[PDB]
Amino acid sequence: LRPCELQRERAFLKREDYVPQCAEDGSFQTVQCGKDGASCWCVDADGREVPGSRQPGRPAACLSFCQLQKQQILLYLPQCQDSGDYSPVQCQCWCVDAEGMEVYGTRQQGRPARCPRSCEIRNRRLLHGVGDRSPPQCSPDGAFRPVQCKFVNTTDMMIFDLVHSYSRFPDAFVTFSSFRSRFPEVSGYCYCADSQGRELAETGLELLLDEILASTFAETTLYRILQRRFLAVQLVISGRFRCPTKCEVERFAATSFRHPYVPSCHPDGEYQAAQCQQGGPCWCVDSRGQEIPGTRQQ
Amino acid sequence: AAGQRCGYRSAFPPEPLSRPPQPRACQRPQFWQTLQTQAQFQVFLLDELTARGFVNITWKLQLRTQFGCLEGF
Amino acid sequence: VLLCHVRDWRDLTTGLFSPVDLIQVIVDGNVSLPSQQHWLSLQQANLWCLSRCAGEPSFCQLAEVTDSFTCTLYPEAQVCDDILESSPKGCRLILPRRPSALYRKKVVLQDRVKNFYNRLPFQKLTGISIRNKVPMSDKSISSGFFECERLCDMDPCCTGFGFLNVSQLKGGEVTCLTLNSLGLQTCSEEYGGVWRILSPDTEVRTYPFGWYQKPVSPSDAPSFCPSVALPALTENVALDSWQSLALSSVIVDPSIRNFDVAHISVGNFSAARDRCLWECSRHQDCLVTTLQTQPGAVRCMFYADTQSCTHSL
Amino acid sequence: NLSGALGTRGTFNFSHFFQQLGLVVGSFGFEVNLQENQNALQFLSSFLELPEFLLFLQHAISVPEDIARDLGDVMEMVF
Ligand SMILES: *[C@@H]1O[C@H](CO)[C@@H](O[C@@H]2O[C@H](CO)[C@@H](O[C@H]3O[C@H](CO)[C@@H](O)[C@H](O)[C@@H]3O)[C@H](O)[C@H]2NC(C)=O)[C@H](O)[C@H]1NC(C)=O
Ligand SMILES: *[C@@H]1O[C@H](CO)[C@@H](O[C@@H]2O[C@H](CO)[C@@H](O)[C@H](O)[C@H]2NC(C)=O)[C@H](O)[C@H]1NC(C)=O
Ligand SMILES: *[C@@H]1O[C@H](CO)[C@@H](O)[C@H](O)[C@H]1NC(C)=O
Ligand SMILES: *[C@@H]1O[C@H](CO)[C@@H](O)[C@H](O)[C@H]1NC(C)=O
Ligand SMILES: *[C@@H]1O[C@H](CO)[C@@H](O)[C@H](O)[C@H]1NC(C)=O
Repeated sequence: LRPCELQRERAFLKREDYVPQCAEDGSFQTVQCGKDGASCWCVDADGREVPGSRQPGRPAACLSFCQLQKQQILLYLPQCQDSGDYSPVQCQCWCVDAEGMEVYGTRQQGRPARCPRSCEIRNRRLLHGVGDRSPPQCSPDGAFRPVQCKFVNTTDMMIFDLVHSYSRFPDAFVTFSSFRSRFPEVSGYCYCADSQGRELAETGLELLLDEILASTFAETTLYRILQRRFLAVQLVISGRFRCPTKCEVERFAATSFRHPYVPSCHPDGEYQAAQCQQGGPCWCVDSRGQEIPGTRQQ
Repeated sequence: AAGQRCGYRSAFPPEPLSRPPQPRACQRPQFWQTLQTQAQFQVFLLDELTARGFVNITWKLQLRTQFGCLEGF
Repeated sequence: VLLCHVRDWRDLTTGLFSPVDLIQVIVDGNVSLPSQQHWLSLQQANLWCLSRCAGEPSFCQLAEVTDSFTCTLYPEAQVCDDILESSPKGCRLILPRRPSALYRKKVVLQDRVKNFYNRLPFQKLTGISIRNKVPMSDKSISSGFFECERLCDMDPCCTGFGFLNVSQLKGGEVTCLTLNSLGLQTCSEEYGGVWRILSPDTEVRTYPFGWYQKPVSPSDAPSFCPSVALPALTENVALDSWQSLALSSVIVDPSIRNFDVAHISVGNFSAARDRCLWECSRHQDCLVTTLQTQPGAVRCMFYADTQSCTHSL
Repeated sequence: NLSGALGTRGTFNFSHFFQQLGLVVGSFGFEVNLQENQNALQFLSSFLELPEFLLFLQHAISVPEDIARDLGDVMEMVF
């Protein structure tokens, strides 16, 4: 999973009277809180509490993970973006993922013009031969497509090698007819993938292919049809012709994993203007979920 | 002896003349592009400061409240 | 002994190397190739020269020892004709003078790729300068791709590679041909879907395949790589024959679709401009060409008739 | 009609989803008003086989990308 969700589920199962809530992306929320919103202390990516914060309520916008690591190092220095997260290219002037750990093969003398997003990195790391040989579908901007569709070999229930099969026969992916006549025992499978490309929980939908040039299989009409069908079924499942946005994932997490902050959103899916903490203060929030520097209280 | 004069503007500071006064000096009088305001380890200061939406501290804004310009211009 | 020649590039192990017979060498006195002379028994000398090679593996790849004694350390002098095919039969060693016991460095692969190759969005490449055409039909596609990436990393002059089919009409065979110059690269996918200006034999569209270029990496291609330039234009284009337009007489309208893009790099800006102007002059359909200098390459865009007159009294 | 035609045993528990239905909680704590979802689905279907819809695309494509990154934003600024 991630360094947090393990701790979170351990706390929830063991019932130990504090659950370290962490946002989607499975990284510790900068400002954790106690079992009843008593004392929200802020932490770092490691998972420890920063000594200089135990105040009851909510800390006044505790320092971000990038800058926490930076000031820890002070006693290379990261360049934290104005938002508090790492700049996409640290500076040897390599560039980094959205976690702090440098992207593998990106050590250069000068700043790269544009170095990969997360989905491009995952695809390339797949070609190196680590992970199931099915390329995650990447949005044009480079981030993960919300709906990821990976085929499955029906016999043995083993994932269907897609890099190799599409490399060898992408004539075979012209239409579903050809695919059936080439791989009759393969049944598609589409799920909703979060910002990190991690298959969300209990949202996979094992489609069928029996009854229905491009490249990458993310531009083939096969994938477009196979995700249009998934969104159509998702409309019935959840009324929204789309997968749950980052907000709604955070919501469901908080509701399930009881901890005092539960974000709020409305059917459009974006973060509601003002998020409120039961037994605590309210505050405006931007589209990306980060609390506005100060709004505690056209 | 002579002293050069510039619709354009002299990039170099004025001075009278011997010396080789620079020919390719006078050029476009650009427009203001930065405003900044001053208020009374530095990395710790800036880290704890910007975390609140933000000793000598300056908030220069590339486009009290004195105008300047981007470094190298 | 007495190493450090005046003119030499600057700035167990006997079995580690793969000796190659001398017949594979094309002698050429009028050739340019950096090296490191020396003036060294015989077998002890051979081991010494090979140890000296392994000492500085940055560019020593064609260590050769003679007995007429000397031993030099050439870089990979395997210039290949710019023909897409699954065989180094077109690749021929060119050396200043036939040595006696020329060896070469066994290509050592790795598990970690040094850099992140980003595939070019260009199907066609003209003026490429192939370095080492390799067959890859033996390996699997992903394993072959990994071998190809590693091959280009191990080559300090490789400025990008190509993992692609060759002779697809006959059936096609996968090859990892590494480039030290991408040349004029054209025939993109997103650009000029309508209004194309420019290959069944090869096929670079399927996912693994493409024309990967290693990151721009402004190291300046360390100064022992073979100097490479686009083939000189046989025709001379007179810039006076083309109206240069001021940037104020043009609109920046996006969503304009009757155009097509090309990149260059490789030669001084004037050379790239002449190349793109000639490329547009070949087609009577191109009408305006605009060049902008991107960091690594220069981007020339060809638009057809696109003018928006505004009328008034 | 899909429940047997296309949708198949995967990981969503159609069993549980139906056991509160005819044969509420939803995928991610999503209250589901089944009737409204079905009505919206038929709305979208009749909407997609609509002669004017094509024209909308022919116009939605035209509008500059700067004011509307994607056709959804084109639509929102048309609303
Ligand atoms: C680039 O050429 C590639 C050469 O490796 C080619 O891969 C080969 O493709 C053929 C089919 O096109 C495979 O043959 C298979 O399909 C036929 C269809 O009738 C069957 O009869 C055969 O038994 C077999 O299953 C080859 O096997 C495959 N290469 C290898 C080594 O197996 C790619 O198709 C080419 N890429 C493009 C874009 O054309
Ligand atoms: C429900 O689904 C079935 C199966 O998809 C439909 O039967 C198909 O109908 C189409 C025409 O709409 C035919 O082209 C297919 O050959 C049929 N398939 C089979 C297996 O019979 C059926 O029409 C749908 N409607 C109802 C009321 O069942
Ligand atoms: C799926 O599994 C079977 C195992 O019987 C295997 O033989 C087959 O190759 C797999 N599918 C394809 C298309 O190869
Ligand atoms: C660029 O190089 C070519 C080489 O012959 C030369 O003809 C041309 O005049 C050069 N232009 C400039 C600006 O150096
Ligand atoms: C959900 O599906 C499983 C098999 O995947 C099935 O055994 C189970 O009964 C279903 N849940 C319920 C509540 O029926």
